[PDB]
Amino acid sequence: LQYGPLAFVLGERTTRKLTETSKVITVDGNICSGKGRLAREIAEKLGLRHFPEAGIHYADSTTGDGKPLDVQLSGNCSLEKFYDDPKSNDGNSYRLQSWLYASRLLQYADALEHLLSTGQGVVLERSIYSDFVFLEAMYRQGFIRKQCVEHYNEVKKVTACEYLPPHVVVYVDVPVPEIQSRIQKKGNPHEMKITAAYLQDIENAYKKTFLPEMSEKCEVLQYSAREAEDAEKVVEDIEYLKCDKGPWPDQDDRTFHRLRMLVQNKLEVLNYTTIPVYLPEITIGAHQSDRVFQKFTELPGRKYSPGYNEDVGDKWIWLK
Amino acid sequence: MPLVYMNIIMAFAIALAGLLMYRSHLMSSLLCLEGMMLSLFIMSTLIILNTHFTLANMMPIILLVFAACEAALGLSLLVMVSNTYGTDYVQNLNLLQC
Amino acid sequence: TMMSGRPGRVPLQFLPNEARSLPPPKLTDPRLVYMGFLGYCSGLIDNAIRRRPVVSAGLHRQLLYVTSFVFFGYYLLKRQDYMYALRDHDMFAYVKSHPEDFPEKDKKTYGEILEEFHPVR
Amino acid sequence: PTIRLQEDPDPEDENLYEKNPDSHGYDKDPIVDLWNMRVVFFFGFSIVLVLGSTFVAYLPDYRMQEWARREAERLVKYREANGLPLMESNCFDPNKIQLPEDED
Amino acid sequence: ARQWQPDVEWAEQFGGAVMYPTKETAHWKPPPWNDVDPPKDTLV
Amino acid sequence: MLKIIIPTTMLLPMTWMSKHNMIWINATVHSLLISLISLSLLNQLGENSLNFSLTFFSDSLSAPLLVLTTWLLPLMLMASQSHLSKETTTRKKLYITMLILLQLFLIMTFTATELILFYILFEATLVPTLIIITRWGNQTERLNAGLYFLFYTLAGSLPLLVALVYIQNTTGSLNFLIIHYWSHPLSNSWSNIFMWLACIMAFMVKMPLYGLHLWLPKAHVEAPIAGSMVLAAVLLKLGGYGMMRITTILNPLTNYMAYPFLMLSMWGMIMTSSICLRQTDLKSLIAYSSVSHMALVIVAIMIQTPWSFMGATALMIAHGLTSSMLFCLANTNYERVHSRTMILARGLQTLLPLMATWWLVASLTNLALPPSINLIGELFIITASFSWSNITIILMGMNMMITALYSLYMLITTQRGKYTHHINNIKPSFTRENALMALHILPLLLLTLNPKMILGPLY
Amino acid sequence: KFYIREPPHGSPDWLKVGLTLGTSVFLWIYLIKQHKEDVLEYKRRNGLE
Amino acid sequence: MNPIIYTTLIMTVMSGTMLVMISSHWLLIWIGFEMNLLAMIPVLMKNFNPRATEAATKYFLTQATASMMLMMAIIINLLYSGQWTITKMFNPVAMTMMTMALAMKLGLSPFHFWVPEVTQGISLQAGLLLLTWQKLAPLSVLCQISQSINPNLMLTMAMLSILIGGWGGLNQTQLRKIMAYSSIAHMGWMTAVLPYNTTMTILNLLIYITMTLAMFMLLIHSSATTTLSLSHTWNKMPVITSLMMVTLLSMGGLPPLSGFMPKWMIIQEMTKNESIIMPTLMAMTALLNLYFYMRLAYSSSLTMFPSTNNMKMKWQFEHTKQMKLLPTMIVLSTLVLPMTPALSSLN
Ligand SMILES: CCCCCCCCCCCCCCCCCC(=O)OC[C@H](COP(=O)([O-])OCC(O)COP(=O)([O-])OC[C@@H](COC(=O)CCCCCCCCCCCCCCCCC)OC(=O)CCCCCCCCCCCCCCCCC)OC(=O)CCCCCCCCCCCCCCCCC
Ligand SMILES: CCCCCCCCCCCCCCCCC[C@@H](O)O[C@H](CO[C@H](O)CCCCCCCCCCCCCCC)COP(=O)(O)OCC[N+](C)(C)C
Ligand SMILES: CCCCCCCCCCCCCCCCC[C@@H](O)O[C@H](CO[C@H](O)CCCCCCCCCCCCCCC)COP(=O)(O)OCC[N+](C)(C)C
Ligand SMILES: CCCCCCCC/C=C\CCCCCCCC(=O)O[C@H](COC(=O)CCCCCCC/C=C/CCCCCCCC)COP(=O)(O)OCCN
Ligand SMILES: Nc1ncnc2c1ncn2[C@@H]1O[C@H](COP(=O)(O)OP(=O)(O)O)[C@@H](O)[C@H]1O
Repeated sequence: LQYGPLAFVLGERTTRKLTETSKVITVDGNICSGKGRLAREIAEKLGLRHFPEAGIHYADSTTGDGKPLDVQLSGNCSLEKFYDDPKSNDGNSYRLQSWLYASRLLQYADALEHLLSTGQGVVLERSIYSDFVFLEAMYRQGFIRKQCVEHYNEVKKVTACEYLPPHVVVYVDVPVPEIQSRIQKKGNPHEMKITAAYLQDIENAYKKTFLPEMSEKCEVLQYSAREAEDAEKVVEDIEYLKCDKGPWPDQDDRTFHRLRMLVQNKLEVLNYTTIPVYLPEITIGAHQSDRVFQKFTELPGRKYSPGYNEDVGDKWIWLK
Repeated sequence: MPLVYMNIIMAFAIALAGLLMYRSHLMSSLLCLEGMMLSLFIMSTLIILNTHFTLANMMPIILLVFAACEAALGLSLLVMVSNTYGTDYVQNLNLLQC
Repeated sequence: TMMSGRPGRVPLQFLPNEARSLPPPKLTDPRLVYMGFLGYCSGLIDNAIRRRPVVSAGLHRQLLYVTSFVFFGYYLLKRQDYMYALRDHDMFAYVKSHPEDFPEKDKKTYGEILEEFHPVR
Repeated sequence: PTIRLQEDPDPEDENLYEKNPDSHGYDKDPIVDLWNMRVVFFFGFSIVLVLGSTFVAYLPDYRMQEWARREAERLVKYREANGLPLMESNCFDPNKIQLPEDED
Repeated sequence: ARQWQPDVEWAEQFGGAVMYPTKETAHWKPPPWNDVDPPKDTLV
Repeated sequence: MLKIIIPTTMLLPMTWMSKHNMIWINATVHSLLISLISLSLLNQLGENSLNFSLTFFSDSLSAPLLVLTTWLLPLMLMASQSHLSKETTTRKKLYITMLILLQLFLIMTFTATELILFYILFEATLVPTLIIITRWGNQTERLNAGLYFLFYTLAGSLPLLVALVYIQNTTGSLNFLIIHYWSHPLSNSWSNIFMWLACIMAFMVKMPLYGLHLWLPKAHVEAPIAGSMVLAAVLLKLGGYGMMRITTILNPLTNYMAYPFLMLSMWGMIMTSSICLRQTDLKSLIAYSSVSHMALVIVAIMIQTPWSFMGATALMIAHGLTSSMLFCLANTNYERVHSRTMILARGLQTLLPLMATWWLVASLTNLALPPSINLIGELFIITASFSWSNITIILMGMNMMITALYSLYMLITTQRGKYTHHINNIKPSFTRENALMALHILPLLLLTLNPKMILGPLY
Repeated sequence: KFYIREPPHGSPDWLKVGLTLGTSVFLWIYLIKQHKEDVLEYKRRNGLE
Repeated sequence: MNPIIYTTLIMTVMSGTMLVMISSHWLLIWIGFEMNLLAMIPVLMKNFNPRATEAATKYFLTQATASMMLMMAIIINLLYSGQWTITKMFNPVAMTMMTMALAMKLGLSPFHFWVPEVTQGISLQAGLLLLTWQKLAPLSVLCQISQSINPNLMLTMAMLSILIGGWGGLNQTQLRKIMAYSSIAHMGWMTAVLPYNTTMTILNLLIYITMTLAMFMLLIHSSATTTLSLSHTWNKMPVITSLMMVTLLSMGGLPPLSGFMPKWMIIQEMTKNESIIMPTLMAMTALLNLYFYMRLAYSSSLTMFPSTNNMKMKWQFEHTKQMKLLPTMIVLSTLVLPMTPALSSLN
């Protein structure tokens, strides 16, 4: 039976599935750090589910098949164009920022739903609570205007207030010159165009706003490049923590029921992302909207409900 | 009608006007509602006793019971209003317009 | 309301036994056909809302829609016919019971009725 | 962005004669266009127009105009033979009409 | 060449608290997207 | 007469069940077949009407209108399949559904034997036309036009409903046969005057009258081609049919009450004919010509003589056909040039000779050339008005001159002269447009061969 | 295919399908029987046949 | 709020209105009104915010005042006749007090001021209950005592309600206030025919309830509470927009849609007894309601407003909780005109 008010009425509760090992873990670091491998190792050692960083096409991997869709149908933005031409006049930078924030919101909703329904913990690679560092980096470098950051702030205020912050925040601290050296050694032709001021602004926003704010609600475990390879040590520090300061121990069964009803039904999760605020970067005309929607509808498995598509081989349609 | 009935009716009318005037506070209007209820109770019991309607004697008591509910209800709302504004003033209840 | 208060009226019957003396509507009544059409339209709208192949998503659901609409429509038509028959019966009874208020007037022919003529010019 | 919308450019006119010299102006696909023209011409000019006009031209005389002419000939012949007036002013018999008794 | 469709300028007429804005209602603000006004800094 | 109504309700699902590239063919073929079937109602008794059932009856006035509507639908389908080529299948099917619903409502309107049912369908015709105008128009004014086209109707027709039910509470029935047989004179009183106004104003604004014509130019200009066709050819005749059906009870109050409406109709016919001369747009000229012709029809109905009724019916049919053809001719040029200005594209005779011939024939039939049915109706109305009063001819005569002027003016502005030197995208005329023009024009001559079919019941 | 469980499976929920079909059949036979009884009762009351 | 508490509060509201509608004693009717208000107050505050709190406060104050005057009318009627049965209620003063109290409970003008505000404050689910279910009890009480209703007062209040609803709806951009003003106009329409025939009142109530239900469930399906937010759903669920336009056309009163059936019938019922001016005024005023419905339809489906980029993601997700009775409500709200005579089954 799909979870709902009736399933909550008799039997199923949420607090009886938490086994003290929920520990929503968020790993944060500057561009081109070891945060991804650290997150994978933490998830493996602690037995939690690893959530890779939400990219442009994260939502494509949750619906239909995992194959990503065309950039025109999903995203309508690219990271390579942002790196090559950050000051473009088509509004690519803020469009990408808003799409990435929405993808991170969807991923956080998915992780919370999994944790509430199963009880096994999740390890994210970046949360919606730390997505604003890139926004501040773009704004300080002149990549985006002020109205874009105002719209982002409005969307964040109306969206992120409905969820619970991660139990413990893990930060990987890497100096800017080391980041530049790793970027140069990596080899991707587009990432070599990332200026030092961008990374410096990212790390300044991190250390000045994100960590001080998270210290008031969670436990922050800052690390370094050298100590980020021995994942056993960080696992021991995580498992020898005192989780008593956040709002998580202050949640009752009704609050968990409301949160579980909210995290599923992703339409309510993404409702406030498309507020009727008309910014030239994100607003799309009626004709292009109609053309792109018609193109999306003609996809092999997107015309009907996920179970009523004869194109992808569904059978017994006339009796479902 | 004797003067007692008209005095009770005048008391009810005065309480209704006082409720409808809404000076500054909210507790005053709740007091006006309770006064209207008291006037209704007195009128009803006088009418019942005068005509010797025996079964109707429990009618006023039920009245009083629901009065309490109304009072409780109002007080509850007042508390919330205070917790939102720090003051039970009716001037603050203006977020919604026509 | 005129028929709300009537002697010998059971409150919540919806179909008094006296209504059984009237001919039941035929199963091929056009109003029943329209009720079935309404059920079919409701089923099609249900298919459209859920993003399903509108014409042939669910045959059992559409069949249930049509059957429920026809089932309700049969009894609705029965009650409507009973109510109209009762109104006609009461009107005729009251007309018969008060002959002075509904007199039989004279039957004049147009040869003696004088109607003024209006030329068109 | 010194603009207001992410709008598509306005498309230019599509010419049906570019990819189809004999287009008939019905559709892009030549076969369905040719068949559309054929059915339009057959059911508009051949079936409906000519057959409908020849059916209307030969409708039976239900308006009763030949019958009225024959009746008029018979009545005129009879009335003129007997010397009666060809036409009578009173449409109805005065004997069947009862006027008011007096006008004072 | 194509049928006219509303743009941002045409859409912004339906964005205010009320239509037909007079001087008195010019300072009326539209309600928040979620029907939650920001908490007031009530010094108690 | 369900043999005509049911095939339309079967045209609906077959349109919704057709292939993506075969909707137009099926719709056109079966609409033409339905028109051929409906052509069988022209056999009318000279005594009384054909009463098929308790709800539907056909008279000598209803049959030409039914034939005109059933013939109209295929022409609208043919004219609509040019600007809708880029549309999606679902929206094309929706457009065809609107057209089919409009035809069905018109067919059931023209044959309803009860006045309340006639009102219900005569108002149900509003929804599809409004949807078409406000959804498939081109300019930003269409919405405004739609609003006008709605309210100018409803504010004139809401009182009528009240009058209708009031009549049913007084006479006891609203069936047309009972109404005609049991008709009684109306005394001179304020109550009867307002009853007359309520019964008349809806059909007056549906013609429209000169003072209430402001919605017509907007509706006819901002609508798509099929909307303009259906508005100017059949939707205008609803008011005339309603007045001709409803004037039976209004006597003898009509003779006193018709003076302001007759004066307005005559002077507004003159004014709109004069307005047609100084017009920078092309569709507005045709709209105002329609207004003038409908004002003439209003005069004919108001004077209430058999010759006037015959002329009114003939003029209604002829104007419907001619205005439809003119709107199609203007739409072809609009598709070529993507503008409605009259002086933009000039000298089109040297580039489109056959279209020039079609323009000439349409303009000739617009100015009442003998022996076309346009002149038959116009001359019958003129003779009836002259019998009504010998001075009226002056006004009528004036209109005639002005009419010819503006007609030829248009024919000279768009066809003669030299080309604009900078419009190089005037492709040769397609077969579809020429076929549409021929199917518009040939029935006019075929009818002027046998006019008694379109002269109404007074024949 | 679909990466998700597709709650509407490759086969219909035969319990609900059976319930709906049985409900439709029961309603239809009930309507038939009720109409037969009603016409018989009307004929008996009016004494026609 | 716990689901058990929510469902028991809803059941208590329904029990209160049942007690009102099945009781022959005046005191039991008053008790039912009190129970309905007491159990309805927390339903509005299910989602806690200052706007919901102040909407609940205004609703409670209005309902408490109405109950006070209702009980005073009952006591006066008892004073002038020792009768408790809900009956003719001969006394003019008591009848006037009861009429005013029931008008304020219903929201008729000039007691309409609370209707647009409260609807704005509460959630759509809460709003739907307030506009649809909270009208049965006062209308039932009015129907039972309709024969004693002074026609002048009732007709004046109904005409004022129609005019005020039509004028107020012209200005609002928020959907909830538009729905509230439409509800006020519809209440005026049904209240107008009450002294002449209560069957038409019941029929108009049923059709208005069906139309309002379909409207609100369609608004819940596409979670938009403003005109601009509703202008986006054409890019996500066009079928919802088309159904919404058809429902708005029906609510406007256009034939052959179902919404034309009550008005027409009401007009007919008012013409049987020499009331000509008033129905004409009502029709010409309801033209305003049609106008603002048409404006909403223009903004919603008949045109295509610009959309946003993030809407693309919404293209990949389906609506999870599906309302079962929405298609039936839509069908009964539009295609039910040809079954007009079945209204005879309402008496
Ligand atoms: C008086 C006589 C009868 C007349 C009564 C009225 C008409 C009938 C009753 C109406 C209700 C029934 C159907 C309505 C629900 C259907 C939902 C729908 O959207 O249809 C799409 C659906 C196509 O979808 P699909 O095939 O799944 O794939 C394409 C995707 O859906 C892709 O879909 P998409 O979402 O991507 O497409 C986008 C589109 C999607 O949006 C829509 O398609 C609009 C949906 C219609 C609105 C529903 C209104 C509810 C009913 C009220 C009707 C009012 C009537 C009064 C007159 C006023 C009209 C407003 O949105 C737009 O384009 C926006 C444009 C704005 C236009 C504004 C106009 C909207 C209102 C029009 C209402 C006209 C009346 C309904 C006519 C039928 C329409 C299907 O159409 C159909 O295939 C089914 C149509 C009906 C099938 C009939 C077949 C019967 C059985 C076959 C055999 C026949 C007998 C054999 C025996 C022979 C003896 C051997
Ligand atoms: C506009 C569409 C409305 C549809 C309404 C919902 C339809 C489905 C709901 C199922 C219907 C069953 C409800 C009642 C059945 C059993 C209860 C029965 O005993 O009720 C009795 C009789 O039932 C009801 O009275 C009538 C119910 C019939 C409803 C249909 C009317 C719809 C209006 C006509 C438009 C056509 C709609 C077509 C619908 C498909 C009450 O008699 P009574 O105690 O003496 O009345 C006292 C109050 N009065 C006198 C003032 C009225
Ligand atoms: C391109 C080249 C052009 C030039 C070449 C032309 C070649 C020669 C062709 C010219 C022919 C000369 C015409 C001479 C007239 C002959 C035909 C005429 O005499 O027939 C008429 C017949 O005319 C028809 O009646 C015309 C009927 C009109 C058809 C209606 C149009 C079809 C419907 C399509 C939809 C239109 C909608 C309109 C709404 C009403 C006479 O009718 P009538 O003398 O009395 O009855 C005769 C039969 N009776 C005596 C047994 C009774
Ligand atoms: C495009 C906009 C056009 C607007 C046109 C609207 C005007 C229509 C004309 C008036 C309509 C209302 C008339 C009422 C309907 C007829 C019913 C009837 O005849 O009953 C009369 C009642 O007549 C009336 O009450 C009419 C009152 C009018 C009130 C509304 C006035 C509307 C505006 C008045 C001027 C409109 C006329 C000219 C308008 C021209 C267009 C601009 C008889 O009363 P009884 O009860 O039978 O008693 C008599 C025996 N003792
Ligand atoms: N909100 C954002 N704005 C712009 N770019 C972002 C944003 N979020 C993530 N990215 C991009 O995602 C890329 C990959 O992230 P990163 O952790 O630095 O590399 P890796 O996956 O190898 O650890 C980075 O180049 C970063 O710029």
